[PDB]
Amino acid sequence: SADQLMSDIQLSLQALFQKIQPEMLESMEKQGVTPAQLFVLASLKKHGSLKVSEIAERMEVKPSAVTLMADRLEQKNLIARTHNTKDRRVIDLSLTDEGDIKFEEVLAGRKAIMARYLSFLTEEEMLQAAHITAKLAQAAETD
Amino acid sequence: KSADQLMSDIQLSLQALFQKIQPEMLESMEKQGVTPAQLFVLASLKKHGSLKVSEIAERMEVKPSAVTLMADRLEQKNLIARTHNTKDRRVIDLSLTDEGDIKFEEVLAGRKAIMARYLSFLTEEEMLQAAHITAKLAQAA
Repeated sequence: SADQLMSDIQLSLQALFQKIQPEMLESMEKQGVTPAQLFVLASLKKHGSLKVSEIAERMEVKPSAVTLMADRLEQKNLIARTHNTKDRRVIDLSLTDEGDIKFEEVLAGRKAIMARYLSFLTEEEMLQAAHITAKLAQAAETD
Repeated sequence: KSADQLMSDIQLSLQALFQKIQPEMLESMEKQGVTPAQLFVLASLKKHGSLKVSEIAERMEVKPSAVTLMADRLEQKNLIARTHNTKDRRVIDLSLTDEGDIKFEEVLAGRKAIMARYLSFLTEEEMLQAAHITAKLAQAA
């Protein structure tokens, strides 16, 4: 009965979120980074280098919004700006050593929080959860 | 894959899912003309009929002064009514208008459709596994 099943899940997800979101936010605030800054750091760990216009695009915000995130990060010495080799006028971002370390400290913090919940799963359920979340995340990236 | 790597892949899938689902739910609400704080006012009135500002404030764990601003704007939108309390007429009761009731159901339907879509990617078997897993994670901690 799909509708009861959706109500069960919604209630489950809503309780997990209210419980996990504050913990994530509090851990971030202590490491000094916001969700948007974390998003930039993660995009740069994955892609190595990105144009300011590329990050703006993925985040669906104005180039100027990213430039302010970049200012905050550069001031904390977590990223560097360089001129693009194809067009000197366009700005590339990349991680510094210190930014790589900061992205890793934040992520490990997030992992440790999640794993307190996930550790109540049996091995069968862990494997199921790996597969379902990966499949949902794949289908969602394709839009 | 080890147990700690699995928990690592799960985290990264959840993170990618959440960063798509959060903005979509927000967007759906912004389009409806209702903030998350306002929705909670509408939800409480739907569930209980009429409440004083203080009672709503207590349920939301925010200051009465905040709920008073929320009520003023909701009244302006014609989503709630403000009336005199029977016991003390200087105290205000809040209740839904039919427009507010409709708005509230529209917001709930918008959220349910966003989640029916993410889950339509799963088989029924997987749906049932996801329900059991989420239910147990919720009851554990």
